[PDB]
Amino acid sequence: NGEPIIVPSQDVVLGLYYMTRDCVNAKGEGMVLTGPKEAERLYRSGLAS
Amino acid sequence: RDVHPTHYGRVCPIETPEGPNIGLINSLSVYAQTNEYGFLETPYRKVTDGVVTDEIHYLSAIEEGNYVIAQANSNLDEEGHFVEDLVTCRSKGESSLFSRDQVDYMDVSTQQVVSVGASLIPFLEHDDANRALMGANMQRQAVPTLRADKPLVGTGMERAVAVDSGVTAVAKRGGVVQYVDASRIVIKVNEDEMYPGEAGIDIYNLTKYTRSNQNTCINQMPCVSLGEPVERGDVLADGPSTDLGELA
Amino acid sequence: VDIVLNPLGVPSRMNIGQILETHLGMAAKGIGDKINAMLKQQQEVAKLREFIQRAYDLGADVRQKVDLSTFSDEEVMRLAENLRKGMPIATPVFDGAKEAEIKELLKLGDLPTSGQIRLYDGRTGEQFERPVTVGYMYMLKLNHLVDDK
Amino acid sequence: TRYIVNEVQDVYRLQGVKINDKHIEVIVRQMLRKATIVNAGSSDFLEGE
Amino acid sequence: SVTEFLKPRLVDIEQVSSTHAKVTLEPLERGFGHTLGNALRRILLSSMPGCAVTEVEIDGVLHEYSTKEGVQEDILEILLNLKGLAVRVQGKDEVILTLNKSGIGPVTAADITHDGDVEIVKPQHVICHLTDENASISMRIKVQRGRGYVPASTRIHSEEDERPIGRLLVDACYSPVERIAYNVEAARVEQRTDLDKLVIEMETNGTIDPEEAIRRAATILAEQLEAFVDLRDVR
Amino acid sequence: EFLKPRLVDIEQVSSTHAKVTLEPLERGFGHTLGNALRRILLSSMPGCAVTEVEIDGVLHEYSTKEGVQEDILEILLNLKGLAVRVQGKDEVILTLNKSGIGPVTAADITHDGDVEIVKPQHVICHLTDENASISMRIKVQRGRGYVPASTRIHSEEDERPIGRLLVDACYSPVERIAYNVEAARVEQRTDLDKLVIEMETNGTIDPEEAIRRAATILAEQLEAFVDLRDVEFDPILLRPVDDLELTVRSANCLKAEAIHYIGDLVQRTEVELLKTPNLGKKSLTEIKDVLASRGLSLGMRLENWPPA
Amino acid sequence: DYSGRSVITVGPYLRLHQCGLPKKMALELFKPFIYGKLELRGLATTIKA
Amino acid sequence: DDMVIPEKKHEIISEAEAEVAEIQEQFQSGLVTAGERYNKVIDIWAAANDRVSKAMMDNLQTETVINRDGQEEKQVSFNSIYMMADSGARGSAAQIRQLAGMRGLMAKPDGSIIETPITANFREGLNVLQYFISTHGARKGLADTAL
RNA sequence: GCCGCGAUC
Repeated sequence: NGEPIIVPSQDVVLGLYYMTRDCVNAKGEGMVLTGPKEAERLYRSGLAS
Repeated sequence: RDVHPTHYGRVCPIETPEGPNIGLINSLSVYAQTNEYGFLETPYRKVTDGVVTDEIHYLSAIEEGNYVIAQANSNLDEEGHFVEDLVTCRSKGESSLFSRDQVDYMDVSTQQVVSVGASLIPFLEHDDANRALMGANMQRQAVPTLRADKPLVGTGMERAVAVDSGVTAVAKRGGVVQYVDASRIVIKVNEDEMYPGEAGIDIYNLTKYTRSNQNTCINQMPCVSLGEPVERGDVLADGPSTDLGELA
Repeated sequence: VDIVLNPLGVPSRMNIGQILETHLGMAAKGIGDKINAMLKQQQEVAKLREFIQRAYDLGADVRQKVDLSTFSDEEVMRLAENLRKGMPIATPVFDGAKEAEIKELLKLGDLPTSGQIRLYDGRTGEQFERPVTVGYMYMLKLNHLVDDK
Repeated sequence: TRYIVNEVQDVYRLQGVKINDKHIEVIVRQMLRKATIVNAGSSDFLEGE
Repeated sequence: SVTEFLKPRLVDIEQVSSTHAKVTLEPLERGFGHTLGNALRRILLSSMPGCAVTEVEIDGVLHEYSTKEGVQEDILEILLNLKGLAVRVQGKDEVILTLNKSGIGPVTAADITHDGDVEIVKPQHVICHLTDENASISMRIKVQRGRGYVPASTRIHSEEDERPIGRLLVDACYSPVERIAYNVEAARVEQRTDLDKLVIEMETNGTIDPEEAIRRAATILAEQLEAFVDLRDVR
Repeated sequence: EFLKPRLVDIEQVSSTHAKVTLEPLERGFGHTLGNALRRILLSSMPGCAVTEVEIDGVLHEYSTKEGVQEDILEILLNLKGLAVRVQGKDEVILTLNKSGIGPVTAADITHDGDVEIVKPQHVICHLTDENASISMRIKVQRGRGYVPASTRIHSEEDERPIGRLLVDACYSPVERIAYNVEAARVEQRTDLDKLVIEMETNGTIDPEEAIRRAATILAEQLEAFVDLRDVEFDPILLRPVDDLELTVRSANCLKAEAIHYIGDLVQRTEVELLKTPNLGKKSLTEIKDVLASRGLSLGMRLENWPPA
Repeated sequence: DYSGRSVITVGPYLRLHQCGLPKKMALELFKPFIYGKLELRGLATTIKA
Repeated sequence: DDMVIPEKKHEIISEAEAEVAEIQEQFQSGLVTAGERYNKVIDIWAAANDRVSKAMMDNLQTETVINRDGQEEKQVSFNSIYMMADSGARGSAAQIRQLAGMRGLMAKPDGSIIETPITANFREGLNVLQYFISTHGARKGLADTAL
């Protein structure tokens, strides 16, 4: 059918879904940060969810 | 290869081979036996008026299609009457709700439908039927490990599986044990019951490491230490995958 | 923990026996750990007997009428040393422990009622965000070994 | 070809599987050989070639 | 046998540009790769000496949300730009620096008033694109030496709102690490097969070579253990 | 400008349980140090464990002894849990002999020079008749991690006599260790962090010594970071040519062709050396004959050729 | 021949084009290649060695 | 606990039983034929199954309600089972309906459908008859797959 | 050179 047969499933899909979700209130609201690099630093430091 | 509604208490609906032989190889339920002619029966309890008696009548496949048979998971009262005026039942292959005065027979226990292999699955009702099938088939393949380890959560049917399998060593008429060895057990029988003449004691020769048919090892380790009183039917040596007479 | 399983196998195969068994085994092992710690302090026989009695008659109209009053001193200690690894409970096939009974058993052992604990990672030591269901499940080793395959 | 492709895809598409129409038309072509003849003149007469 | 451990020898370093490095160590004993990587990452990320801007003052209105007097960028944008600025100060806790530009043209870090004590590593860094046309922008910044990362939780200084308006609550990234991440793979020596190798990847905001960042993290971690290693020391 | 942690207020709960407190710590260093120390202590800690045993009348682990209540396989499992402390040596031999009625424990092991059995109530076997005896010799070693009996082969360099029983070794005295992070009681400093490390061993190691060992292991591992920088084998070959007892005519021909080594000759296929002057059809057979005696037929192919 | 068979497990550290092969199946599937490389480097002059 | 039980399940089961009793009385009155009552009972049981599955879905989709900076707000729930079902990683709403909602109509001794469905889910228990009835479909599926 | 039997996906 032309669809990519090699596609992540199961734990990979669950991880991507959990990563890309939005919570109404969490650690960090309306914060402005330089870029994707700061997003990893804030999360790995525990200062943001 | 289908589950006829008369496979209720005589043939297990769970335990069966999966791919080729499904529905062609079965397993007798826990309480089932054969007729004098060769038909499978199933115990039931006689119900007179509204109180279920403790008398037990054995019903074949043909006979059970006429009466009205109650449910094992139905509440009772102290004297024996049903707690409701409407009780689920099985009349002729189907199931409906009947009056308390129309009930004619009572299921003996909740383990009646299942076999031995499926009886040792805790929370069986919470499992899917095909997954229960796979678990029941997979239980018959575990290799006995080095040390027996009891199940923290079981179904109480482990003891019956272990005792009646012949794997363990059961004291036929034992009294107080006299000398326990890593390979021998000798018991001096209590005086209250003896065979007159020549007196005598009961000696057990345990079978040490011995090859089994599937190349696995068979071992028997004693339970009693020394001078421990032992009653009739007590288990002394637990075989492979058995802890104190408990299938493990 | 000793074994780590995949949660993704439960909701599609409908093996709710796994989760309930893990919760119930966690409760049983909590009781066993309480008895083991109690034996560690070598407290009086009366207190141990009272605890075993209060842990045996727990349930909801269970048909278990065991009692340690008719149990002498020496067999109580033997029983307690025999079930220090865990109280080996038994739930019959189609009529057994309910969720409320499992929750009461868990609460008796001073354990989280919901059946999930906060698990820390072994490598980075960062607390896992959601609580993880930890319990004692009975794992069998089948007869299909790679050494023969 | 329109009948077979649609009728075959109808069974497939109902169960949510994706099969391209080319793979069904390829098999149809191998079903559409060996014609009969209603004429002659070229060393062929009323035979399936 | 006992007390001896495999030490990493013949490390690999692949420097990219001037702030990107991919360090590699091999071989480490089973389980030591994760320990070393996590410890160094946590130290480099949460507690490292450095400097970043904390307070800005723009002439005009001092509200968090403002019309920005038409500088073609919102004040939120120029606050974002100033956060990424990297500075160096020689032995001063706090210092004030002021920028002023008149005339059309984007503003850079080089246009701040010259101080021999404050060193700018990236003077071409762009802050704003001037107040539209035929206008000027006045902004004074203060930068202080800190540690780790401190978000703009609150000011809690001076009295009432004098300090919050005097600071605008600019986020401070003291630690000079843009991103640190480690990966542990498998390597083998002689007959042994289960050994760990550590791959450290780091990018720096400047003012520090990534080698120097790793060295500082390692030396502070080692000096944190002197009270335990001093008595039981080989030398 | 960083406060240094000091190991203070170490307290002992039981013979195995132990709590070690690290009072002064910075903001985020508590978790880092706790995790590093826990991993180091759980992974690699020196300890003593039984390596191999020798019972008098047994031949293998799958047998039984008359008069004892347990199998030899079981006895090995009760011995595997035996924990000892040895001082100044690594190959201590623990011989025990006991006769009579009742369990045999580690308390009746012969009193060696400097070996402390942590617990003397550790039963290893039971006797069941008056006249049977058990005589065994236990060997304990010192190690760092888990070493299965099957994996090790160097112990088989000298043949093990039939009767030597091999038991797996654990060598790790630390069974469980957990840390906790709280706020320090120092009020002059704004907020300070303290770390307490609950450690549960088998009594073989001192908790303070365990923490010291973990710390020095970590320091030695980190020493490699504080200074980064860094920015023809067969004996039959490689032999003198004049060792194949060749003829006089071949000696000068080889020198002209410069075949000074054996392996150079074996690499020449039969179709090309015949073009050499005055090689000789019968003489060529002689070279083939003597090289066939050594098993070195003409026509092989090598990869690297060192000058020597 | 030159074929093996064993149970499969999961390796998440692998790339998209890599599979973990036991070193016991290797040295048996690639036996003639090993003979050739041993003879090429002069470690074994004869095939029997 | 991740299999959140709907609070309205028992009420709609009771109303379905009341409707079934009413139609049984209608059949006893003699004005309703066997086929009509059988089809009507199948229809009402299917409607009740749809209603219980839907109500479970509303209770489980946005169950988590967390206060924002002001007042209170609701959003998609972080229920682990719901996350596994909605993310498409494994499982589907049809399989979720058998964990918290009722199991529903199921029968294949020959291809017919029993009047009384399985009103118990896997989170709760199943008595002997409900399990024995589900065994028909399970065995039929396992035999069909192999052939 | 198979035939039965059991088992795995």
